Amino acid sequence: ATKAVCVLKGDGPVQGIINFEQKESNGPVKVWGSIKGLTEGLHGFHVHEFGDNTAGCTSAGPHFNPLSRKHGGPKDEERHVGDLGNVTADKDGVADVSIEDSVISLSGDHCIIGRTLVVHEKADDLGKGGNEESTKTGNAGSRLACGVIGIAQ
Amino acid sequence: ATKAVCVLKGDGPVQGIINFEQKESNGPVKVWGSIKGLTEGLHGFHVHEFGDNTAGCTSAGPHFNPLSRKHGGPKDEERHVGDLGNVTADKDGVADVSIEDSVISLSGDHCIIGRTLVVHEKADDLGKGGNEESTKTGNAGSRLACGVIGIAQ
Ligand SMILES: [Cu+]
Ligand SMILES: [Cu+]
Ligand SMILES: [Zn+2]
Ligand SMILES: [Zn+2]
Repeated sequence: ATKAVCVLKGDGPVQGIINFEQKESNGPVKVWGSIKGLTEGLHGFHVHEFGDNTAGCTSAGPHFNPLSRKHGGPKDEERHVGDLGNVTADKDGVADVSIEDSVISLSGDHCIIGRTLVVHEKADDLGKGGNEESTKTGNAGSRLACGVIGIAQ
Repeated sequence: ATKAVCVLKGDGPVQGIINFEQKESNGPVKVWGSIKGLTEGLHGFHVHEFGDNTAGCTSAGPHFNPLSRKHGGPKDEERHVGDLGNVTADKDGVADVSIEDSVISLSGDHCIIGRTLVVHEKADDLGKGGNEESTKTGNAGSRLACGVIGIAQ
């Protein structure tokens, strides 16, 4: 069924292609692809509200959050729609992303097409950091690369 | 009002920012902004089907055509939904765009969000070129710059 794709680019070396596949209407979405040029280890990874790159990744806005909840990890009921948790880069700085999520969608109210995928400087603390920033952004730091999510075939 | 935005970029100097605004879901869309780095004269300007920039503008596919019609000008009844005609660059290579269109939409089963806006090498002959290429692409030639159309605040 629906497919989407996103090319990640930023001001530094981080870049990559992420694919989205949703076989059934409001079934789970498979998210996979490769991002390079990352530091080894965990990096926050979220869908942000606006597909606006006019000021690089800053104009993407906050995490996509149509239900007005607090930040969390993807396994949590209390999360943003766009909270996809972390991706892990290996010792050569490559993240072979492989996620399945059933809260994002490629259609309807939780649709992420037209919005911005962002990969971050640091790990997402999944809302467990005990400060207000943790339940807003997970303390994942700056936006290293981003791309608008587009319809694919 | 629904709003969208597109940052156009390519392998050459052509780049620009195009805004979209649609006050009513069943009303027209206003399209405006600027593109620079163009030769003076007319340049084809269309929404292509896929918001896939993995091969630059090449992976965007053909003009967005959900109703399976021939290529035309924006004011023709026979047109692709993606056909927005020509933009005009001045002698400084700058095209100031201001279009209103009532066939494209920012919502509904056939909206253009998540698709790719493309500005071309040559003029679009609006499907009146008298050859099979004309009723496919308008003879507008290569794709100089493009971007995925994203949701804006
Ligand atoms: Cu983020
Ligand atoms: Cu085109
Ligand atoms: Zn979040
Ligand atoms: Zn066309």
